Amino acid sequence: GMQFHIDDMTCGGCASTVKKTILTLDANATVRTDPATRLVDVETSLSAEQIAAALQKAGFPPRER
Ligand SMILES: [Au+]
Repeated sequence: GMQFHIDDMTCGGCASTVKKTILTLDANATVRTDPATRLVDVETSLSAEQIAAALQKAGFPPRER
């Protein structure tokens, strides 16, 4: 259970693209996004660095929280 803040997750369709990116990397992951807090909560067997790397490549660099 890992959490990221994504400051760029504000535009139309951005939270969808975040979730879709993570589910494409790990189809068994659980992903919650909150537009009020720009927080993304992830349950996955991948590492936090693997998730962050994927988010970065997608244009949504996170900060782990
Ligand atoms: Au999910």
